[PDB]
Amino acid sequence: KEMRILMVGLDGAGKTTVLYKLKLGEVITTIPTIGFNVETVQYKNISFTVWDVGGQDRIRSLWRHYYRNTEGVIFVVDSNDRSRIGEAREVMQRMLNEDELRNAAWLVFANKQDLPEAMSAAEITEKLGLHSIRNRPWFIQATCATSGEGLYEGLEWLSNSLK
Amino acid sequence: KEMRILMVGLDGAGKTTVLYKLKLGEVITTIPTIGFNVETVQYKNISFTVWDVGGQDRIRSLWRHYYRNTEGVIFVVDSNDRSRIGEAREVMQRMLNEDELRNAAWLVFANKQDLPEAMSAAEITEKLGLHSIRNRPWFIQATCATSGEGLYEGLEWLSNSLK
Amino acid sequence: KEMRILMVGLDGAGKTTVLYKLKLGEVITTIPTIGFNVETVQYKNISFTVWDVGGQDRIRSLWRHYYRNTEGVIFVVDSNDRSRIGEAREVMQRMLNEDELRNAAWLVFANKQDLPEAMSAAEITEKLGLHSIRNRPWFIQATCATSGEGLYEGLEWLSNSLK
Amino acid sequence: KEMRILMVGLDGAGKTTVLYKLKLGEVITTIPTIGFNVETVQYKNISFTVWDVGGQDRIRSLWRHYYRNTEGVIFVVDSNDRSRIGEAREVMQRMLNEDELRNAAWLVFANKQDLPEAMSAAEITEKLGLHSIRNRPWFIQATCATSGEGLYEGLEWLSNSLK
Amino acid sequence: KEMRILMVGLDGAGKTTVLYKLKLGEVITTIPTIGFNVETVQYKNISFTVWDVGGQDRIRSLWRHYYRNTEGVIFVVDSNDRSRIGEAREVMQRMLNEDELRNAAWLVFANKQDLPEAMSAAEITEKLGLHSIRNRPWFIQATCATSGEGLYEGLEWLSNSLK
Amino acid sequence: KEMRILMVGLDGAGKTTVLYKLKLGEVITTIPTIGFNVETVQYKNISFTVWDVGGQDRIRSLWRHYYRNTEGVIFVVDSNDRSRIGEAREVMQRMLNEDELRNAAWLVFANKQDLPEAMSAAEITEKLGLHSIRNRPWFIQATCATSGEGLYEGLEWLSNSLK
Amino acid sequence: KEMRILMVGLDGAGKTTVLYKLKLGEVITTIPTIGFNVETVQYKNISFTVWDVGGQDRIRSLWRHYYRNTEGVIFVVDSNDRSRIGEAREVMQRMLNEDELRNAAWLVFANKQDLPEAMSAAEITEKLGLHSIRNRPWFIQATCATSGEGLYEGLEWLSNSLK
Ligand SMILES: Nc1nc2c(ncn2[C@@H]2O[C@H](COP(=O)(O)OP(=O)(O)OP(O)(O)=S)[C@@H](O)[C@H]2O)c(=O)[nH]1
Ligand SMILES: Nc1nc2c(ncn2[C@@H]2O[C@H](COP(=O)(O)OP(=O)(O)OP(O)(O)=S)[C@@H](O)[C@H]2O)c(=O)[nH]1
Ligand SMILES: Nc1nc2c(ncn2[C@@H]2O[C@H](COP(=O)(O)OP(=O)(O)OP(O)(O)=S)[C@@H](O)[C@H]2O)c(=O)[nH]1
Ligand SMILES: Nc1nc2c(ncn2[C@@H]2O[C@H](COP(=O)(O)OP(=O)(O)OP(O)(O)=S)[C@@H](O)[C@H]2O)c(=O)[nH]1
Ligand SMILES: Nc1nc2c(ncn2[C@@H]2O[C@H](COP(=O)(O)OP(=O)(O)OP(O)(O)=S)[C@@H](O)[C@H]2O)c(=O)[nH]1
Ligand SMILES: Nc1nc2c(ncn2[C@@H]2O[C@H](COP(=O)(O)OP(=O)(O)OP(O)(O)=S)[C@@H](O)[C@H]2O)c(=O)[nH]1
Ligand SMILES: Nc1nc2c(ncn2[C@@H]2O[C@H](COP(=O)(O)OP(=O)(O)OP(O)(O)=S)[C@@H](O)[C@H]2O)c(=O)[nH]1
Ligand SMILES: [Mg+2]
Ligand SMILES: [Mg+2]
Ligand SMILES: [Mg+2]
Ligand SMILES: [Mg+2]
Ligand SMILES: [Mg+2]
Ligand SMILES: [Mg+2]
Ligand SMILES: [Mg+2]
Repeated sequence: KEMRILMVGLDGAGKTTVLYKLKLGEVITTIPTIGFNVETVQYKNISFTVWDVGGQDRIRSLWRHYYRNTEGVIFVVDSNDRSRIGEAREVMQRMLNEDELRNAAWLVFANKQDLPEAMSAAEITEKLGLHSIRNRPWFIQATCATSGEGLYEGLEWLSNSLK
Repeated sequence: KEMRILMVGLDGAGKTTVLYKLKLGEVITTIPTIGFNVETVQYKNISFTVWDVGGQDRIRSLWRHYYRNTEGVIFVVDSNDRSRIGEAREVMQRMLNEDELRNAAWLVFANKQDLPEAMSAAEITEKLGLHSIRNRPWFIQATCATSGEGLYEGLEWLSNSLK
Repeated sequence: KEMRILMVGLDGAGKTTVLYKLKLGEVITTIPTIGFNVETVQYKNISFTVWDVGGQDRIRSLWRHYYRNTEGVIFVVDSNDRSRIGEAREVMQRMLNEDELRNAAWLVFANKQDLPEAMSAAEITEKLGLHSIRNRPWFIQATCATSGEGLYEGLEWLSNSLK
Repeated sequence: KEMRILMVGLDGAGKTTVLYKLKLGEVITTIPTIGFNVETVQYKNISFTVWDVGGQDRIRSLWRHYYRNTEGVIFVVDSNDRSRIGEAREVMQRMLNEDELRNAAWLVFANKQDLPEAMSAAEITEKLGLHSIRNRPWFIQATCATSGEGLYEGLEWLSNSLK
Repeated sequence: KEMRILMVGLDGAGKTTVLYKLKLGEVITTIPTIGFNVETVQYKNISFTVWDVGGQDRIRSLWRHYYRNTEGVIFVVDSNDRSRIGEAREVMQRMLNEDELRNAAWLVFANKQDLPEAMSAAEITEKLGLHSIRNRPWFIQATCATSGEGLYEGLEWLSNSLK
Repeated sequence: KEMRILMVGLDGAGKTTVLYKLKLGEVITTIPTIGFNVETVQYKNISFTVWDVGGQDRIRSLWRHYYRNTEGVIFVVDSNDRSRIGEAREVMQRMLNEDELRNAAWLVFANKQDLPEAMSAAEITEKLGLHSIRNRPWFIQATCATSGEGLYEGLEWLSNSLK
Repeated sequence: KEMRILMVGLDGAGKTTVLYKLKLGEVITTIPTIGFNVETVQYKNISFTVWDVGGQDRIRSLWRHYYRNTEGVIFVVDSNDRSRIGEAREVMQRMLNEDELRNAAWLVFANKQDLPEAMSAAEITEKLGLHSIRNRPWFIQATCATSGEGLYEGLEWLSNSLK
């Protein structure tokens, strides 16, 4: 009936694009997210309330204001960006150790799969150290926010962890 | 209705893998256990509370904090490691002489039986000097935490020593 | 109205098979009994609560936990196994000297009579030294748990020692 | 209701094996007894408290600490060891002259009768000079601690000298 | 639930950087620590209260004000600085002899491992004389405060010595 | 319930190593013992309080401060050091004639048996003139403090002389 | 718990430097000691109260005011000063004959060992006639107050003569 979500990731990942592809159905032009966007999207008789936030180094320290009462998390990672996959691992291993996100479900959108140099979801699952997760449910999906592929299959998995 | 367990052993044995094969049912990737893990698993209307600890030489001296109120012990030994079977014997003969574990039940998981060079449970029973045990109930089971074999047959024996 | 029973014996005897031939009516496939099974069976307006236990050498030392409040005992002996009839005699003469089983009724299921090499109930009565019993009522019945023969004639005798 | 016993003898006799055949029912592996073992065993509504001690030449001088308040003594002699039957005679004639064991009952376990070269209980009764005993009740029984033969027939005789 | 920590070391080690890498997650620019910094960081449902202090020769004499009620100590040593490893040994052997830190747990951050000329944790364990510690638990971890490596594995070990 | 011990010997013997192998279970690096170390170790429901002291010629004259109220003595002798076995004999024959140690139990740890040139416990028993002891109980055990062999068999013998 | 000490010696030896290396941990600049300095230093749960005095020829006659109630003495000798080793011998042989220092423990700090021309502790032990001491415990340690070497090993020996 209701669910709260927090979309996060590094800069350039695709968070805003994913959100406004789910909410509107169209690919909008984007500006860097200094503040935050919040939007409700309905699916399977469930109303997800997604909070997209900034990924710039200066806003990554303000994500803590949103950890509270968060039932799911969506970590978006740019697959073409193979040089920052270590920074994302640091961020995610730091945010998995926070106690406010202790029960949160973990979903990972490996975005930008339409690009030729994109890296597979298994290569990302290995590079991010996702099998090391033990206190938490987790899942990884390959997406293309510009085409909508894999986006409605993530909200479908998040439904498993309802209530 | 309840029971407390302490899983111990040398490094590389299989303690964490056993615990999260009982708790989750899947084989997780692992990191060395510097601290401790604690997990409750239900079976036969009994809720075992297992404490997995480190086996590095530096943490083997911190096991004493957990001996108290411990009703069962699970000593995991790597069978393929035939060069450290003497060190495990030292550790176990030292920990059998402690007075806090005076009534504790003893179970021995001879793990890594899937490997070709693995050593039989009787060869381990002879090398560990288990028949020398007289103040304590004891039992040895051959396992394969990656496949789950022999794991639910140890919790089954630990039930004999309930209450 | 009620009665408590303890089924015991060596390994391979037929305890589990007897129990789940009385309770279900079918011959189940079996695994070695590491722990214990407990089942209530009704007959002649009496509800027998049978506790089947392991016979492996390592579990024969845990039978003492069950001697208390036990009103009848059922010693199952494999008749085809003519090489272990001395070990069973040792076990039974040891367990007849325990003071918790001081008033318990003794029944002996000489099982596996369907086999050609099976030994008669009188040969077993002589080999087990059953006439030497003087502080206790006793009885010996020839059975075939696979066919149910002689099983309902043992519960019938146990009724004699009700209340 | 209660009784105190002191099991003694030379090294290699079978004291520890006898004790943990009476207490557990199984034949344990053994280490030389440097200190002492103490165990309570129930039989015929009597709780014997047996103290098994070392037989090495260096511990034979520490037996005096246990003579006090001792109501029965069990001298175990290896029958196969026909070369040390004189040393045992010396030890026993010395310990029969002590005034703390003035009323103690004497029992003699001629152990290791399963061996082919074993010597009869009458040959031992002659070699040990047991008929020379006049201030004391005495008895000699032929045993086999590995099989339990003759062990429960000694505790049965010790009951004669209760209270 | 709570724990008090004292981070100390020589000048240039990395104490402030470690503290504000644990607390904020970012590498801050630094000024010499004339006074003291104090910050609470949460991890594993535990709230560590860390006190970072100066290492200049003039402030090393004011550390005594903080020894009291200190449950853990974190000695940070610059590995690249191979010319001052003797001065750190002097400081640490002096501060191990103080009676206010009598029960304190010892952790050693061998920092600046990202530098090519860095010295291994075992070379430091030998140069600092850490095996000579006998009245105290101790542990040594290799770190890189600029990248966060090895920092959350020290707070994990400090949890072993809780309460 | 309690017992007081004094570990003594020449320099290089293994006293400190033995003590902190019993207390911690690990082989620590060592410095010459100028003062004294004191540690309590529990075993068999007994709490031995061991006082390890220096063996340098200058501290051998300060052992007298500890003779009082000493219930056991542990003389450690280096077996590889076959050139100082006469000096140890002098020291031990001098300290056996003191009246404060009149009732003390004597134990001798012939240490460093892992070395190839080590001398047997009987050769040491002959060289030290241990059979000449008549006013005192005594015992000699062969050890290897680095491996723990023979160490828990000495505390086991010291229990014989309790209270 | 408490102990009183008197540090003495010739001029230029290192008394003040030793005292304020023990008390503060730093090497202070110094002025000739016309009067006296007094400082308490804690170590091994003992609070030594050290009195450093002048060594000028005019103050060497005022040391008598401090001999009373003195439990230990620390004679500091400059090793580089090989021309005044006879004057120190005179002073020490005079102060050993005083009856107020009749039970005092003797410690000798052979300081300034960092200098190349320094003389060994055995050469000093021979030149000072220390083996001639018979009514007193004594000890000699080689130091370097500028580096702290050998200073905490003297207070460690002084603990032997506590109470
Ligand atoms: N070619 C391609 N571009 C994508 C894809 N997904 C997202 N993008 C594009 O990549 C750019 C970055 O996406 P954007 O949503 O603006 O970043 P962000 O996640 O919000 O992070 P920021 O707000 O801090 S800059 C955008 O131009 C967006 O259109 C994809 O699947 N393929
Ligand atoms: N091939 C094989 N590997 C096994 C088996 N059981 C456990 N392991 C593997 O052996 C490795 C060590 O197991 P692990 O559980 O991490 O050690 P530990 O007992 O926790 O000890 P540590 O935490 O101090 S490193 C792991 O890679 C694990 O997957 C087995 O039965 N077969
Ligand atoms: N041919 C034949 N097999 C029998 C008979 N009674 C029991 N068994 C068989 O003998 C085997 C052993 O019986 P089982 O009940 O499993 O042993 P147990 O008494 O439980 O002892 P355990 O659990 O310690 S292995 C089984 O395969 C069982 O089916 C019989 O009358 N005839
Ligand atoms: N073959 C055979 N061995 C026996 C018998 N009784 C005891 N033993 C064996 O003889 C050996 C010595 O028995 P043990 O109990 O250990 O000596 P002890 O009486 O305790 O004396 P010790 O402790 O000073 S070494 C053991 O290996 C034991 O198993 C027997 O009846 N037959
Ligand atoms: N290259 C590199 N620099 C590091 C590392 N860890 C810390 N530092 C850097 O070394 C410098 C000293 O660290 P800093 O934290 O300021 O010293 P301090 O421990 O606080 O001691 P002080 O305050 O008395 S000056 C800083 O410029 C810091 O950024 C590292 O792992 N690699
Ligand atoms: N190879 C070997 N070394 C041993 C053994 N037992 C003790 N040692 C080693 O011999 C050395 C001396 O032992 P140590 O305990 O320091 O002397 P001590 O008895 O305390 O006497 P001291 O303090 O006056 S120097 C140490 O390096 C120790 O590790 C052994 O069994 N084998
Ligand atoms: N190079 C070197 N100098 C030392 C050492 N120990 C002490 N000193 C130095 O020698 C000088 C004399 O030491 P000091 O403590 O002032 O003399 P004193 O013992 O107090 O005697 P006084 O007060 O009557 S002048 C000082 O400059 C001191 O720093 C050492 O180990 N090496
Ligand atoms: Mg955005
Ligand atoms: Mg682990
Ligand atoms: Mg069964
Ligand atoms: Mg024995
Ligand atoms: Mg700083
Ligand atoms: Mg020592
Ligand atoms: Mg001065």
